[PDB]
Amino acid sequence: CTSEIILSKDKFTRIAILPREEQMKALNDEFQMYRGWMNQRAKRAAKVEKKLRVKLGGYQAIHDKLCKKYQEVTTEIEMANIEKKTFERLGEHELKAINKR
Amino acid sequence: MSMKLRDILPAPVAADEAASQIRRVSKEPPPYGK
Amino acid sequence: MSFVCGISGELTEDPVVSQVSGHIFDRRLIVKFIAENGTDPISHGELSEDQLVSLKSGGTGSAPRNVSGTSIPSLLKMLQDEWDTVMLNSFSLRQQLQIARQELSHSLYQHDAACRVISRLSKELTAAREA
Amino acid sequence: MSFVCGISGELTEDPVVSQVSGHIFDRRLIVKFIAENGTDPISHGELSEDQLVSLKSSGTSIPSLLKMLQDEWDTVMLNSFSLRQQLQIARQELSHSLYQHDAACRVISRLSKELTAAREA
Amino acid sequence: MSFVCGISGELTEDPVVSQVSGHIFDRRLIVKFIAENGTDPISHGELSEDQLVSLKSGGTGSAPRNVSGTSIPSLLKMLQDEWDTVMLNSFSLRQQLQI
Amino acid sequence: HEYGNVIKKVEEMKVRRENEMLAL
Amino acid sequence: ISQFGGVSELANVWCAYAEMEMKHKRAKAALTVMQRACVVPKPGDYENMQSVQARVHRSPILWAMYADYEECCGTVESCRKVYDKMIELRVASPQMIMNYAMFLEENEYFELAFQAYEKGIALFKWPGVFDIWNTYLVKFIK
Amino acid sequence: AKAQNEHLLMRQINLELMDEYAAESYLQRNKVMEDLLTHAEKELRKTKEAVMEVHANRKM
Amino acid sequence: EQAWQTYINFELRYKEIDRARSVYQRFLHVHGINVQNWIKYAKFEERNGYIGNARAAYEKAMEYFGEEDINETVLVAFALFEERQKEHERARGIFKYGLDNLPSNRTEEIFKHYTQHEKKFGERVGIEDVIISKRKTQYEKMVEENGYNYDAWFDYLRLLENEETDREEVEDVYERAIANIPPHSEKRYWRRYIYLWINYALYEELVAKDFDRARQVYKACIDIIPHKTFTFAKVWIMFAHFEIRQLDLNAARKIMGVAIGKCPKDKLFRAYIDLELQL
Ligand SMILES: O=P(O)(O)O[C@H]1[C@H](OP(=O)(O)O)[C@@H](OP(=O)(O)O)[C@H](OP(=O)(O)O)[C@@H](OP(=O)(O)O)[C@H]1OP(=O)(O)O
Repeated sequence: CTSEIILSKDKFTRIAILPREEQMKALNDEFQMYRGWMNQRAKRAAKVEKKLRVKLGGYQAIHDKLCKKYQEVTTEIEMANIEKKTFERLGEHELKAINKR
Repeated sequence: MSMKLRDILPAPVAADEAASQIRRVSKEPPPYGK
Repeated sequence: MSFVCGISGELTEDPVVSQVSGHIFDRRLIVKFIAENGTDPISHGELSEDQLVSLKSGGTGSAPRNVSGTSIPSLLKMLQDEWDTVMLNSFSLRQQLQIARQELSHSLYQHDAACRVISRLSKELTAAREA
Repeated sequence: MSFVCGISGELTEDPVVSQVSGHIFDRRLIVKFIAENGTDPISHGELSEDQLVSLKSSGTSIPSLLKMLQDEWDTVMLNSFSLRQQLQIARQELSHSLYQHDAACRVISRLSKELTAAREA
Repeated sequence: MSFVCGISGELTEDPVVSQVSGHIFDRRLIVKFIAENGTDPISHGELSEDQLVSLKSGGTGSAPRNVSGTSIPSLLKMLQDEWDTVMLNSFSLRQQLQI
Repeated sequence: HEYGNVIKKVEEMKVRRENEMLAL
Repeated sequence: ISQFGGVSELANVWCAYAEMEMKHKRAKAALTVMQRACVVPKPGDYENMQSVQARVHRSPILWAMYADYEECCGTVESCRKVYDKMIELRVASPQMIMNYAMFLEENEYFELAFQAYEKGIALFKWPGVFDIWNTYLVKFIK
Repeated sequence: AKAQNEHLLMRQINLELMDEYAAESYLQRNKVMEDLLTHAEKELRKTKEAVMEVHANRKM
Repeated sequence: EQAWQTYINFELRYKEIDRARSVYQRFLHVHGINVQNWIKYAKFEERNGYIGNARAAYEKAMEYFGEEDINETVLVAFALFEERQKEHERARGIFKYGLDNLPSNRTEEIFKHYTQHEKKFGERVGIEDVIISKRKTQYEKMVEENGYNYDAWFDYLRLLENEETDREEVEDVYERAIANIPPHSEKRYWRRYIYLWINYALYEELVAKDFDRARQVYKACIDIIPHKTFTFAKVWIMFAHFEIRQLDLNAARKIMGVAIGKCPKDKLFRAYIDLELQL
């Protein structure tokens, strides 16, 4: 019944008893009602969202800056730790070279 | 810990700003060279 | 280091975890606590120095920490938390619907009420029209 | 084996049963149900997370799995909407039925009082 | 508390540590690693699933939603764009290793 | 389950209220 | 608004204002003057809180005049507000505590009359309370 | 159209909760992220000196 | 402590209130154990109008001394503070929380101040409720002080009967009364005691209307009186007439004939004769 019953001609009817073109008009208006309900929500959502974007945008910009800084530092740590381990190993090789020369 | 008086008591209804919300030169020289 | 000791409350530089506690301690704290009391401060289970392992980070292969806030695990996590909310919401709606749908089926007297009105009014008419 | 959660009706990867009713649940839902409602969900008796008995125990394409999620999420939300729509229709049928009942009581009240007059005509 | 897995670099809700390394892992990842290789992923010491000590302390808190993450389809959209960047990263690694 | 960090809001509110306040 | 030598001089002016309004039958204005006279200053209401106008609300003469008009022209509930505020501020003398209880008793609010006596006893220290206790204990028994 | 009605409803509930707590949680997120940056810069500075110390021991 | 006071007084004489506040907050780190230092601080915050700090000071006092080892002096001071700030529903709350969580060998201060607060700022149904609970506690104390203070029982029993309190509790307190058997074989000491038994039977017959239980009361009188050394004709006459009620003269005759049998006494004969005349 909740699928079979739709309003048409300003009255509740069975769907199957209507003329085909009247079924199309009924289903069009039924669909247009749901599209109304969506748009009534979407406008309310966008209103709150637009407030959040400006309310939070400063905190987000700070986090973006910190991510870039943290990536730079950690890649510097990586390259510096590579340099540490080669020069430590190279320092041993130079010590052997001292005794040789 | 025990169930606090913080939790058991009603919130104070006589809240007021001053009651419970009002809680607690020199010169410089010019720079180098200038 | 990023590890915070459970007992001293400080950000430690000597992180050690004990197998019985599943909890994080300073080395300098837990060894003397074992020496003076032999006991896990948290669970009050026994302790011995072989039950202790010291944490490390930044070894070879250790992946870079993701800091971008988004991640596949965290998105799948919150998609799961949405799903649990919608099912428990839908379950209480389904329960509410069953209660309402149950009682309105039991309340289907209205045709039998109509026969009683017919019976009462016809009696009334024969009792009104006898003089 | 296949096990069906009493809350969701879905196949569950972690079937658990409550001693207070003997109905199987997904652990994660019933823990959240307990943590929100306290009762057993089916028998309405008092329940607690320690009263839960655990039962015994492929991938295709990520663009496909993401589309299976999309279509499956739309089905879950479609169901939730139809429940809210059906619940208001049930309440509208119910409130109408009570009005018919209360109007019938007024008619039966009215007629039964009028029927007293026939004894003093 | 807050922890990050040595394998994935993400936060973990199930932090665990091997007895043969200082490094900490998300349990299901290290178990899957052990199930293939039988070894610590970083120290290469031989490792078994019972040599794992579990931190019962509370795992890392949830990452806050983006405002675009407030709707289920936009989470799936975000998950799709996230996933593509993860695969391009994994593909970039095998190129970099060849070079 | 999502905003469980509100425990940290009240804790930092509590810690803040320990400023200009008593022992223990 | 002007200066005076002391509180009692000013309080007589407030009374003289309400007095003439009452004789001219502007009873609601007379009460309004007394309300406006008796309102306790907030800590910022005056240039200093020890000025004569900032202290005049503690004069018992002023509250006596106000409460008497409420008995004559107000509601029972409004009189309790005046007397209760007069008790709150320490203003009420033992005699006018007994007037308060007499008023409630006369209006048959016997149980509130005992609360009036009861806070009379809370304010005053012996021998000041002695006639409050005398009237209380005989009335309770009666 | 029914499915989108519920997505928008859940979006509203999310946005309204987000309006209560996003400002706090983002502030808390930054306070954790700041600590990582300073601690990473501590590690960066500490390792730089150690590389420099190796140059010292080599020259000496 | 006397040193810190002079530093507080020093700062207050220059009207340096925030300085004097900081001394208190250090003072309680040292001499915090003395509750009066904690109350003095909250009086200071109150008297300078920092009523939100005064409230927090009392709440921290409760926290400091421990909400299991609850301290009456904080509760009374805190409750009287909220009373004086017109937070009367909080003031009542603090008193009731005190009585709910402390043993009644303490709480006498909480009670007397609660039956001050309620006796002004409460209302009749509340005022009488707290005074009854005070009196019950007061009788219960002076009973524990002596037991043989029969006038404490006769009041306590009358109070519980007058307030229509539940049968099980009125019946229980009678059993505690009855255990105070006089330590003497001399009738003089029983003459006052014996009305505990008589009133218990009268309560059981008139108020509880449980005649089988009332019979057990009367029976237990006769098992307690010595009879050989002395007797009360009172109990035998009452127990006989209790069996004339319920229409059991065949029991009343048995009761009254055993009275003649164990202990011929003139009022027992007179009363039995009079009964047989009326029959
Ligand atoms: O036994 P009797 O010589 O006839 O005297 C009795 C008897 O007095 P004693 O037993 O104390 O000597 C009663 O006492 P109980 O047997 O009831 O304990 C007493 O009653 P009270 O103890 O209540 O005074 C009563 O006096 P009354 O007539 O006022 O009831 C009085 O009886 P007679 O006055 O008739 O002798």
